[PDB]
Amino acid sequence: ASVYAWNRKRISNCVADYSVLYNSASFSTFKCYGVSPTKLNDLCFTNVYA
Amino acid sequence: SALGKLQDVVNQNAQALNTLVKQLSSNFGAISSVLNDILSRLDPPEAEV
Repeated sequence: ASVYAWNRKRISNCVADYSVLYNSASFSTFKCYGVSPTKLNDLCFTNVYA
Repeated sequence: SALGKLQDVVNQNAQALNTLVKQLSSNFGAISSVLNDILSRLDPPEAEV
């Protein structure tokens, strides 16, 4: 979607492997703010939104 | 209220201990007041701060 109508998807009731996001070189920018990128596989979350 | 002088000292010491215990719940401007949360969430360059 366009940026004025940006699409928000809820992520819930799943086990998430974020290690395929860090180790992928396809992303030009992979920048996390409140959390380390390599600790995402070690934590549990709710209210995940894309 | 006959024994108020001893109870005043006991209440002051217990209140000082309760304040010192309560001060661990404050983050003092950090993202969290729990050290394990910071050490499990962040890389050492920003976890150091």
